[PDB]
This record gives sequence, structure tokens and C-alpha cells, in this order.
Amino acid sequence: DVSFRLSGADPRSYGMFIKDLRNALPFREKVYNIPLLLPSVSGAGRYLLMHLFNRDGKTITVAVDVTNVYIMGYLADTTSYFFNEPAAELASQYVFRDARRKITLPYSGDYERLQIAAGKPREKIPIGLPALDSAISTLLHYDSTAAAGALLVLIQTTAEAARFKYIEQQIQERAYRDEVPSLATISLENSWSGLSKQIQLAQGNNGIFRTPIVLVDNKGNRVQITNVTSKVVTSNIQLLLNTRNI
Ligand SMILES: Nc1ncnc2c([C@@H]3O[C@H](CO)[C@@H](O)[C@H]3O)n[nH]c12
Repeated sequence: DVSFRLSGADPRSYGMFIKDLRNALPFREKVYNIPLLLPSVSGAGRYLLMHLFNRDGKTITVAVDVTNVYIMGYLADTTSYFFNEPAAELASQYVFRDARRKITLPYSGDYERLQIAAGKPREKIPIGLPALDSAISTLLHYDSTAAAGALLVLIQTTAEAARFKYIEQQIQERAYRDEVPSLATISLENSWSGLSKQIQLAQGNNGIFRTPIVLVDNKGNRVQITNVTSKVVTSNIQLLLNTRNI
């Protein structure tokens, strides 16, 4: 299990938690030196448990599917909450079996539903380590609108920071003050699947992408990734999604 404690978290310890998280996921191969996430796992072993403590030391356990880094739901002392989606219902079979109550959130765990539910698009929700602490605290007592907002912060500061070193760096910049995510990071978040596929499709095409992944990222708008020498490949993306899951 990976843990993090916001109390006395500087940028180093976050980075260290994020390295752990990355490290708890299994992969067999590395494609172009990036870990290729297994195409599937079976059992409770498909699920990684994150223990997250806020500043007062209250904790939620979050459950992450290790095949795609997808947050399934979590446990707040005796209650578990899962998303309203099939994978999340399957997960419920293997995790938090000892909770005294199981609530299904009114929404699935994808961004479009979570933003709708929360009233703000991702671009207008501050993220940082102070936000995450807030987010943890919200989650500790049920409010389905407040949770949509915290879950949006929660996904971005754990799962998306695992996937991309850039985003893990943004959050380090925000260890003591929150700030809305950059276009660059909304773009990276959305393109993980596209990127993942093309990096794999480039083995046996000479590191060349069959289709070029255009990021807004940091060319202000409209960058285009076309082969694997690009920095988003060489230095940014940290975890690959298996093409069996795309
Ligand atoms: N509940 C969740 N937990 C982790 N990641 C996601 C995502 C991510 O949004 C992007 C797909 O368009 C991709 O990174 C998918 O992994 N949406 N919801 C998520």
C-alpha cells in the first residue's frame, strides 16, 4: 500500500510518495523505457490501496486499479463509496469488504460527469497539496456535490501526477498555494490514452507515430507529437496504458 501524510509534506515527500505510487503498479515490459502497464490483473491484486492523511491526521483509503491507474472509490472509516460504473462495482467485490455500509455515488468516475456534478470544469478548480488536504476532509463526510469537486482534485494530484512527471511538478509548485491547472496539464490528462497507443504502435515503425498526437501543452497552443524522441516521450510520460485497454 502507498501512504501520504499532508502534515509536514514538502515537495520532496510528495515526489517520493508519487514515486512509490508509480512503483507499486506492475508491468512486465518497458516500451521505449517507459513501464507498460499489465493488460489485466485478477483478484484483489488488481487493486492498489492508497492511505491519505490530511493535516489533522484524518485518513481515507483510496482504491486504484493498477492496470490503468483508475480511482474506483474509497473508504471513510466505516462507509465505502464507489463510482456508479461497472468496473467500480466489480472492485467493490474485492476491496473494503469490512465497511459497515456501501454507498454508490450518483455518478461515474470520469471527468465529464464529475465536472457536470460539481458545476465547475477542471480548469477552474485549484489544485495543490492544500486542495488535496481539503479534498480528503470533504470526503470524510458524505456530500455528493462536494465529493465531485474533491474527487476531481484527488484524481489529478495522485493518478495524473503518477502518469506524467510534468503534472507531478506542477503540484510541487503548489505545495503551499493552490492554483488552477494549466492548459498544458488539461491536455496531458486527456491525451494519455492517445499517447500510450502511439508510443506502442511505434515499435516496428522506427519510433514514428502512425498518427501525431497534438497537445496544446507548452507551445502555448497546438503542439504536435510525431515520434518518440519528443520530450513528452523522453522525459514526461511515466506510465503507459496497455493497448488491450484502449
Ligand atoms: N476516475 C479516474 N481516475 C483516474 N483517471 C481518470 C480519468 C482519465 O481521463 C483521461 C481520458 O480522456 C485518462 O487519463 C483517463 O485515464 N478520468 N477519470 C479518472
